[PDB]
Amino acid sequence: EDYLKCLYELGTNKITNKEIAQLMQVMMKKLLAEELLIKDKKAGYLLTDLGLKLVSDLYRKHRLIEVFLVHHLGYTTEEIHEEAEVLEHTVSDHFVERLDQLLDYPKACPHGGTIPAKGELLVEKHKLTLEEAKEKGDYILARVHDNFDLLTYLERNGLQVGKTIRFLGYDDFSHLYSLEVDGQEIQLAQPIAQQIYVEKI
Amino acid sequence: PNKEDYLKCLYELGTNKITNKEIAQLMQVSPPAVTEMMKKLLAEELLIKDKKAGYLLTDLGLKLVSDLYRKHRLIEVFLVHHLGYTTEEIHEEAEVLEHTVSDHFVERLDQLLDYPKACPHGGTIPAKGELLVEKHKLTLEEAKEKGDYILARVHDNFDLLTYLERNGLQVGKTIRFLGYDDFSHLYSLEVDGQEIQLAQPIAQQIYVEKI
Ligand SMILES: [Zn+2]
Ligand SMILES: [Zn+2]
Repeated sequence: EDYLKCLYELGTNKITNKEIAQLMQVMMKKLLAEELLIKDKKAGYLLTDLGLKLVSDLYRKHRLIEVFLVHHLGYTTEEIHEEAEVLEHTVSDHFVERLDQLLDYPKACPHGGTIPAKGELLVEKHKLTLEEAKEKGDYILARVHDNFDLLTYLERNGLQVGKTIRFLGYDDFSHLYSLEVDGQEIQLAQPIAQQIYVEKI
Repeated sequence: PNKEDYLKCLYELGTNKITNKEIAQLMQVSPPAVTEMMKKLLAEELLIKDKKAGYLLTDLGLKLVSDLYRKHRLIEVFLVHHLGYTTEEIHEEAEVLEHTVSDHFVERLDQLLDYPKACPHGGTIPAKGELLVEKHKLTLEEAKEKGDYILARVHDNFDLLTYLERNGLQVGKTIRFLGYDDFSHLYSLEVDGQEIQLAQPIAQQIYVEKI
C-alpha cells in the first residue's frame, strides 16, 4: 500500500533493502504475491503493471484534490501541507470522479504534475529535470516535485512553476547550478536541481 | 459516536425534558456510557443540569451546535449542488467528510458556495460564530389551519428522506393540508391532487409555511 508510493519515486538507478528502511522507518513477500512488483537484478525492484495503475490512481486522487484545494478553496502551500493528505485518504473514488468533472478534467496539477485518466497510467508531460539539462539558454520552470520543503525553498527563492528561467550553467567542481530569475542570480544545490523540471524554448 | 453527536441529539431533543434514558435510546448506547458522556459534556461546560428541562445548553454548547450544522449543511450543499450527489450517495459519504474536513475547509467551502443561507432541505446555515436559528420552525403537526402550504423544510434523516421522495414530497412543493384527524391520528395531504396519509412521527419532521 503505502510503500509502493515510495518505490515509484526512486524509480526515476538502484533499489536497496537498506534504502527501504530509511525513507519509511523499519511487506515484500506480500507485494510479490499480490503481484504488484517483481524482482530485478539491474533495478532491484520494478513495479508490475498492477502496481503502476494502483499508483497512477493515487497521483490522480492527489493531484485533483490539489487542484480543487488550490484553485477553488484559495489554499496556500502551507495549508495543503496541513489538510490535503487527510481527506485525500478519506474521499471516495466517486468524489474524485465528480471533482474531475466539476474542474472540467484539468490536465495538470498546480505544480506541473500530469493528471492521469482513471484506469490509465501515469506519464508525465514534463520529465526534463534541471540536473539533466545541457544547453545554457532561456528555459521555463515547468514542473516541481510536490513536496513541501522544496516548494517552500523555491517560494523563498522566487521560483514558480510556469515562470521563465535563464539557465546560466553547471559548475563541474563547485556542484552548483546557476540560474537567472527575475533579473537576478541564484545557486541551486544538486538535490534541489534534481527535483525541478524545465522545457527549453 | 462522539461528544458532538450527543450534543446534536440533546440539541434537537429539546426542541422537552431530556432523560438519560432517551439519550441512551436515541444514541443506541450503554446506560453506563451515557452517564460517562454527560460527565464530559457537563465538565466541558457545554450544558448544565436543569430540573424542568433535564439539561440546558450553555452558549458554548450552542456555538458548538452551530458549527456542526454549518459543517453538515455546507458539505451537503457542496456535494449535491456542485457534485450532483444523490440522496443515497450522501447517506454513504456526507458523514465521513464532516468527521474529517478542517474548519478552514468549511470556511472556504462557504466562500466557494457563495454563502448559501440554507442547505437544500430548508435547514438554515448560520454564519460562523452566529447562533443557529432555523428559518422554518412551523412543523406540520403544529400546523393549525387547513389550506395551501409550501413545504419549506424537512429533516436530513435518510429514512425520512427516502420516504418523502417515495411519495413525491419535495422541498418547495405546494402542499394541501386537508387536516388532522382526531381519532384517526392522521394528517391528510393532497399533493399533486393526490391524497396521502401521514402519521404523527412523520408530520413531526416536515416543516411547512402557510401560503
Ligand atoms: Zn502536485
Ligand atoms: Zn440538509
